[PDB]
Amino acid sequence: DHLPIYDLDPKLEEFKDHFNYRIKRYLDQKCMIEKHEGGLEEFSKGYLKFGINTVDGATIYREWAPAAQEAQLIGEFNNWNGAKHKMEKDKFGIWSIKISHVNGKPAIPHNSKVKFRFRHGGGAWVDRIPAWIRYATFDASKFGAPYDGVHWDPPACERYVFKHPRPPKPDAPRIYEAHVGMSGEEPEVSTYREFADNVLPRIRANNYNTVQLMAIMEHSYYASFGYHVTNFFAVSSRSGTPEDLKYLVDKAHSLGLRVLMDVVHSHASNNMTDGLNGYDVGQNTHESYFHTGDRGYHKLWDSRLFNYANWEVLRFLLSNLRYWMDEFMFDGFRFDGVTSMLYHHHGINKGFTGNYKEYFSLDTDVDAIVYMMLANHLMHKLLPEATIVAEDVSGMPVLCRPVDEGGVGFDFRLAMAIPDRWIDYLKNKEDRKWPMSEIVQTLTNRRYTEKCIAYAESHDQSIVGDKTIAFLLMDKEMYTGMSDLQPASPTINRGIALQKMIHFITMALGGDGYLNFMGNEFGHPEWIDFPREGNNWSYDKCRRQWSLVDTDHLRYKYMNAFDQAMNALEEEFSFLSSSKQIVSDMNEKDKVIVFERGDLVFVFNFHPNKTYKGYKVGCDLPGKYRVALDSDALVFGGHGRVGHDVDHFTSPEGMNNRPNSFKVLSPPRTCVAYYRVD
Ligand SMILES: OC[C@H]1O[C@H](O[C@H]2[C@H](O)[C@@H](O)[C@@H](O[C@H]3[C@H](O)[C@@H](O)[C@@H](O[C@H]4[C@H](O)[C@@H](O)[C@@H](O[C@H]5[C@H](O)[C@@H](O)[C@@H](O[C@H]6[C@H](O)[C@@H](O)[C@@H](O[C@H]7[C@H](O)[C@@H](O)[C@@H](O[C@H]8[C@H](O)[C@@H](O)[C@@H](O[C@H]9[C@H](O)[C@@H](O)[C@@H](O[C@H]%10[C@H](O)[C@@H](O)[C@@H](O[C@H]%11[C@H](O)[C@@H](O)[C@@H](O[C@H]%12[C@H](O)[C@@H](O)[C@@H](O)O[C@@H]%12CO)O[C@@H]%11CO)O[C@@H]%10CO)O[C@@H]9CO)O[C@@H]8CO)O[C@@H]7CO)O[C@@H]6CO)O[C@@H]5CO)O[C@@H]4CO)O[C@@H]3CO)O[C@@H]2CO)[C@H](O)[C@@H](O)[C@@H]1O
Ligand SMILES: OC[C@H]1O[C@H](O[C@H]2[C@H](O)[C@@H](O)[C@@H](O[C@H]3[C@H](O)[C@@H](O)[C@@H](O[C@H]4[C@H](O)[C@@H](O)[C@@H](O)O[C@@H]4CO)O[C@@H]3CO)O[C@@H]2CO)[C@H](O)[C@@H](O)[C@@H]1O
Repeated sequence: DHLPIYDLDPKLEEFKDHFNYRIKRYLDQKCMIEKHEGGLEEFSKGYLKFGINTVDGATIYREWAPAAQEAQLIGEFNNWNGAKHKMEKDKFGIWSIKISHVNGKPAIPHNSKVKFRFRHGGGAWVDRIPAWIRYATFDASKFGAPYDGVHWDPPACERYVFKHPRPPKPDAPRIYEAHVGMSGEEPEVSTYREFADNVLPRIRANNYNTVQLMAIMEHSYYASFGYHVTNFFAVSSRSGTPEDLKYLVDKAHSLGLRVLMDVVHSHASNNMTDGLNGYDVGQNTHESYFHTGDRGYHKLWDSRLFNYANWEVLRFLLSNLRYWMDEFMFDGFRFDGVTSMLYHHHGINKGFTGNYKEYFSLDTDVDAIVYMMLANHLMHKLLPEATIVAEDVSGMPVLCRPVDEGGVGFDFRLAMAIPDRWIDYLKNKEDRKWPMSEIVQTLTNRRYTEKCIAYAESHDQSIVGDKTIAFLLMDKEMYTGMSDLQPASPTINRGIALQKMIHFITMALGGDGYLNFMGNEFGHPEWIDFPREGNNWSYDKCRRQWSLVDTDHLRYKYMNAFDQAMNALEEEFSFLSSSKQIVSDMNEKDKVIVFERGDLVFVFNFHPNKTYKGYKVGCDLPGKYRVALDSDALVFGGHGRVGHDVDHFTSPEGMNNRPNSFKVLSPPRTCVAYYRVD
C-alpha cells in the first residue's frame, strides 16, 4: 500500500501502481520459495544438490534438462561411455544419478573430465559441460581450444583452508579494480598466486581498502574482459585453480583488504560447446535458462538473456551468489550490466533524460528486478556487511535503497557519467576554456539518498578505442619524456599535474566511494589491447608495466605517490563518508574551485599559468589551517612552491561566504587540501 521510498522521494508515488505490481511480484516469489524450498537461504544452497556432489559412500549428479529425452554422465571415469551411468528424469525436468563408491573411493576422481550427454527431441545426442561445474580447463593443443568440465573435489592435502577473517566494512569503499590475467609485467596470462603475492601488496601500500576482482567467472573468450560467462560456477582456469583464488582472497583479507567479485548475471555467452548456451536445443522458454526469440538475444553484446522468472534460473543465480560468498569468502559483488537487466530495451540505443516515466513503465523488466531484490535480500542476510555495487548508467531511482523500503537492494551505484565528461574536456576543449560550473555540477548532481562510487576512469576507458587520461594528456611524449634525471617538458608537467587534479577532485567531490583501475594510479601509458587476429594474438598491450612505477629515475613514481597519499588522506579524514559537502567558491574566470568536504578545505587551481597569491578561501571554525595534502609537493612531481609548515591564520569576515576565511598560495594546475589545527 505505502512504501518508505515514497517518503524519500514524493515523485515516486505517481507510479505507485508500477511499484505495487513490482512489490507484489516480489512478495509472491519469495513466498513461493519459502513454501516449497524452505526460504531463500536454503534455496541458495543448490550447488550442494546440483552438479556433482560426494556424500557418504556415493556420488550424486543432478542436471536440469527438460528438453532431453535421455541423459547419461560420461567422463574419464567411464572412458566417455555412459552406458552404465544412465540418469533418470523427474517431472520437473531434473535428471539425477547416484553412483556408488568403487573400492571405497568416489567413482569420479578429483581433477578428471566429465560431460553431460543427452538426446534432444530431434533424436541426436550432444555432449555439454555441466551447468554447475566448478572448474573447466581448455586444451590449446587441440583446434578450437575446446573446454572440458572437470570434477573439482580436492583432498584435504591440497584443499585450501581460509586462515584469516573478513575485514570489517570500511566507512567508505576505496576500490582497486583489477584483472588477474593482465596483472603481470610479462606478456602472458598471469596467475592468481602471482596477483596475490605481487599486486595485492601494491594495492595495500597505496591505501586502498577494497579490490574489485574482474573476470573470475569462467569465459572462453579472453577478450570479453570476463563479460561473456560460459561456466558460471567455475573459476577461470587460465590463471589457476579455485584453491589459488581462495589463496588470493585469503591473502587480501590478511592485508586488511576487502574483496568484491564481478558478477555477470545480465547475459550469457553464445558459446554452445563450452558454455551454458549449449543447453538451448530449441525448447520453449519455460524449459530453458533463456528467453526465446528476440527477448532471448542481446543485439549489442551478441549474447543470450536469462528468463529470470523461471524457478530453476532463480535457483541457479541465487545459488551462484551464495556459492561465491561462502566458498570463496568474498565480501560483496559488482553486478555488471544492470542497465540491460532493468529495461526490456536494455538501454541499447536509449538515453535517460531523468524523466521518471522512462524508469517506471512497462519497459521496466519486473522479472529481473524481482531477481535482484531476492538476491540483495539473501546476500545482506547472509552477510550484513556485504557491499553490492550496481553498474548502471540509467540512474534508476531507488535502485540503491534497501529491499525492505521498496528498493532494489544495492548499496552503491557506479557514477558512470564523470569519465566521458573528462574525456570531452581533454579532447575538445583548451585548458583556458574548461568550465568549472560543468565540472562541479557533474560531480555533485546525484541522488543524495543513495550512495555512489566515483571514478575518473575505469577499465572501459582503457579498451575499445579509449586511452588513459594520462595518455589523453601527454600521448607520445610519455615514451621519451618521463625521466626524472631531466627537466620535464611543459607537456609532461601539465599532464602529471592534471592527472593528479582530475583524480583528486573526482574522489573528493564525486560521491561516497572511489574506484581506480589497475595501473591508472601511476599514469600507466597507452591502452589495453587483448590478443586477437588483428595483432597476431599479441600480449604486448595486455599487461601492466610495473617497471615504470618501480623505477626511481622515472616520473610515474610521482603520480603513484600522490595516489597513495590521497588514499591515506581519505583514510585519516573520512571525507568520502561525510555528508558535509559545501562548494564555497567557483571562480569561472580564474578557473578555481574551492569546496569543503568533511573537515577539509579543497582548493583546485585549473588555470594553465596564473598563480594566485593570497587567495581567500572560506572556512567554518576560526584558527590555524595547514596543508594536509598538496599536489605541488616535490615528492609528487611538483615544484614545492607551497610549503607545509606555513600557518594560515583565520580572520572573521566583514572587517557562498563562510564565517571565517584564510589566505593561500595557489600555483596554476594545483590541488591543495587544508585542515584545521587542533
Ligand atoms: O639508480 C641508478 C640506476 O642506474 C641504471 O639506470 C641508468 C640506465 O642504465 C641508463 O641507460 C640511463 O637511462 C636513461 C636512458 O638512457 C634515457 O634514454 C631515458 O630513458 C627513459 C625515458 O626518457 C622515459 O621516457 C621512459 O621511457 C619509457 C616510457 O615512459 C614508457 O611509455 C615505455 O614506452 C614504451 C611503450 O610503452 C611501448 O608501447 C613502445 O612504444 C612503441 C609503440 O608500441 C610503437 O607502436 C611505436 O609507436 C609509434 C607508432 O608506431 C607511430 O605510428 C606513431 O604513433 C602515432 C600515430 O601515428 C598517430 O596516428 C596517433 O595515433 C592515434 C590514433 O590516431 C588514434 O586512433 C588512437 O589510437 C588507437 C590505437 O591505434 C589502437 O590501439 C586503439 O585500439 C584498438 C583496439 O584495442 C582493438 O580492439 C581494435 O579495435 O583496434 C583498435 C585500434 O584501431 O586504441 C587507440 C585509441 O584508443 O590514438 C592514437 C595515439 O594517440 O598518435 C600516435 C602517437 O602515439 O608514433 C608512435 C610513437 O612515436 O613506437 C613506440 C616506441 O617509441 O615502446 C616504448 C619505449 O620506446 O617505456 C619506456 C622505456 O622504459 O624510461 C626510459 C628508461 O628509463 O632516461 C633514462 C634515465 O631516466 O640512466 C639510468 C640512471 O642511472 C640502472 O639501470 C637502474 O636500475 C639504476 O637504478
Ligand atoms: O509446485 C510445488 C513445487 O515447488 C517446487 O517445484 C519447482 C521445481 O523444482 C522447478 O523445477 C520448476 O518446475 C518446472 C520445471 O523447471 C520446468 O521444466 C517444467 O517442467 C516440464 C518438464 O521439464 C517436462 O519434461 C514436462 O514433462 O513437464 C514439464 C512441462 O513443462 O515446469 C515445471 C513447473 O514449473 O518449478 C516448480 C515450481 O513451480 C519444488 O521444487 C517442489 O518440491 C514442489 O513440489
